[PDB]
Amino acid sequence: PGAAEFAALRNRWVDQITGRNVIQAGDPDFAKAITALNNKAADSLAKLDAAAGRTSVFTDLSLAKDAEMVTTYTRLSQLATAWATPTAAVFGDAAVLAAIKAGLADANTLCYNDRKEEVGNWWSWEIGVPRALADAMVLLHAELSAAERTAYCAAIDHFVPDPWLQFPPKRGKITSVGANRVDLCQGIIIRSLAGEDPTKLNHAVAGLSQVWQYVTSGDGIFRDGSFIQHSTTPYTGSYGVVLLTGLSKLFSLLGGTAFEVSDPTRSIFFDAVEGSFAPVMINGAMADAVRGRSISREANTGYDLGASAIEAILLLARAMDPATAARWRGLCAGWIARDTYRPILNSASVPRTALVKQLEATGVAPVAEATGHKLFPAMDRTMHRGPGWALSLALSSNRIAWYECGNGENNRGYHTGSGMTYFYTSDLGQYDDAFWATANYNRLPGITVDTTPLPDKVEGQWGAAVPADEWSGATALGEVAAVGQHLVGPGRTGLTARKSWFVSGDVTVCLGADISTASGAKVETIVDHRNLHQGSNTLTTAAGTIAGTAGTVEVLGDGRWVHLEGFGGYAMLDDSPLHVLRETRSGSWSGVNINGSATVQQRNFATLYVNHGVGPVAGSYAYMVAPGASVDLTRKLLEGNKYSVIRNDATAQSVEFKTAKTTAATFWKPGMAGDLGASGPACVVFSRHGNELSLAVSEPTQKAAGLTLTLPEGTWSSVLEGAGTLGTDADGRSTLTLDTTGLSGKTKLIKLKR
Ligand SMILES: [Hg+2]
Ligand SMILES: [Hg+2]
Ligand SMILES: [Hg+2]
Repeated sequence: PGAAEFAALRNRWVDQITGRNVIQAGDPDFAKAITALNNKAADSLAKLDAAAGRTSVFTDLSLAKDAEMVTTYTRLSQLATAWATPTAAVFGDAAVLAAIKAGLADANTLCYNDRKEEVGNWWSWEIGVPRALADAMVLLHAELSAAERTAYCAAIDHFVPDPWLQFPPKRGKITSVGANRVDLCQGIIIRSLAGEDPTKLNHAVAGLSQVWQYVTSGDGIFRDGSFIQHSTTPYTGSYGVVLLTGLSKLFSLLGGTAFEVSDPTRSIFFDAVEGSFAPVMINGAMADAVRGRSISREANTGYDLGASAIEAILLLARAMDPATAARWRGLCAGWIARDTYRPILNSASVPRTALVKQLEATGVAPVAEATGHKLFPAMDRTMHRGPGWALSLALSSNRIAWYECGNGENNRGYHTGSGMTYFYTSDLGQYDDAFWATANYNRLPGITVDTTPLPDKVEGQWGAAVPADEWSGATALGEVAAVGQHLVGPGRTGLTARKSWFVSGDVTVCLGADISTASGAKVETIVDHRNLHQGSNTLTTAAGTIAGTAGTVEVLGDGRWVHLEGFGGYAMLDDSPLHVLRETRSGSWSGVNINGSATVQQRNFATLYVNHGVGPVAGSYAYMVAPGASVDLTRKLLEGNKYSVIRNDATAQSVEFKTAKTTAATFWKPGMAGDLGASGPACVVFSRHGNELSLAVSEPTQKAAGLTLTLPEGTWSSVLEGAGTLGTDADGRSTLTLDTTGLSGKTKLIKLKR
């Protein structure tokens, strides 16, 4: 392959990034996209430093700050994009071209060149600048000199000699993985188009393959669909999206060329659309639980990330077999149609607009989010759905960090892994409308929490980023899931708690046991901490209303239920007092992210909690949540033994669902919970149907070779489905022995016959 093939690829890349081939005359969304492009370009031009011997390119960006050096280069690539977009205000404009070139020249001379060693964040030098600079080089190819292209390739090759690796030489270089691998490879692939380097191009394409190879520990994609980055953080929703975006663009660019991605194992990446990404998409937003430090970003939200995922999936759909293309497009049409809160076309690029219009033209119907349970044991995350709600649980364990912070971002997120219960609903903005600027980071929904204040950036014993806990894990059978977390508190307080969740098609039962701490501070468990936006949403009880006065906490009656207007119901399953607080909270994004704006956001919250007191001894809680329940349905929750607490202690926690005819349990120690027993740590859900017993079981430590259940519901003679060995115990009970070697927390489904 030669000059003609490289010119075609540069032109394909310019087509992709401008949409110049696909702009529709008179389409109002394309018109708004051209406006947004024009407004940004004009903002950047007006901010140009026009001075002789200027030491910056823009008056508001310092080249000595590595982040602002990146922004200097993305502004320049944006300007070059606009300059190349038909109908844009600066399209083909000579003065604008001159300004872009002078900007690239001066940034190189002053800062970003092959004689400069990196200072500050490696990512700026190796990913931020090279992707932008390379785009600019490709957009401006006809206008840039041989000398300019040489200098700019020399700079990129100096900082990124091999995109399979990262870090400046001073540091020891390590293998780049996941999102970083994709981004490094992208920068080199586009630079290789500008410099017509097939050797570098081919190496960089080959580098992509590692990112979709299954792993069994640490960074990457797991067979259960989990995606981990930063070694110990669930990351499908942010880094996973970066990966997804870059691959979509690169696969599209190279397709049907001499450089096309032909690694047949890329099917693993395609399988991740449904296996990894779709289950953590919620009405257009990536779940906060799988987006790590990005929750602290005012302008990199769950909806921003979901919209990026949708763009990518639509782009990838073009190359798939008909059935898969249609399935992906139907998933996307649903994520778009249900999202009336941040509609995808508002502020969309020209390329994104084109893909969303293309989707609308297929006539593919929106696909609903399926009810039920999607478990991700490798990353300590579960998803659960019913009509009108999605529950996302955020756990932590000896595999999964309490939280991830860095670069000034998410330093306060230390409780976000302490058993959070995110209930996503038709309140589409619940977690987006300045939630992370205003929420009480010590009273996040669902958590158990030692009230000891923790410093920003706190770590555990000996600098540990992961709790040395017993296990976190889950299983599910049909409509019911069992999830457990042995919580070890962050910040060396000595908090311990056994938290479990039993989730049906409608209601979530939350049990807690064995709670104590070493700090001397009171411990709380948070039934909810719920954004009311600017509302005065009523809290209704058997006795009338509660918490009518902001700032004055009240204790619930013996009615034991409370309904929150606009949300649903809560009910207590023990005698713990429930404290109910209506509160107005304020904060700026600058309080949670070094880059956040100073604007103060003020939001109303409803906060419902149990106080375990100071020095609890085997403290406990038991409550349930009924998203979408009316007042009348909430009043009825505790009637007729519908939700039965079978056991709630340091041995086991278990609930029977009457209507579902299903029982769920977590075991901490060998023992019985009602008529089910386990020989060690386990999650179990079981249901009898006539002469058959169905069970789901997991071995949640991920380290035991075997597990034996003592079966409920009498005698069992045969194993119809799944693997396992029946026996009988000393008391005449049937037992089921499982070989759990290497199961990695995955569920075994078993069906037995009488
Ligand atoms: Hg610099
Ligand atoms: Hg070059
Ligand atoms: Hg941290």
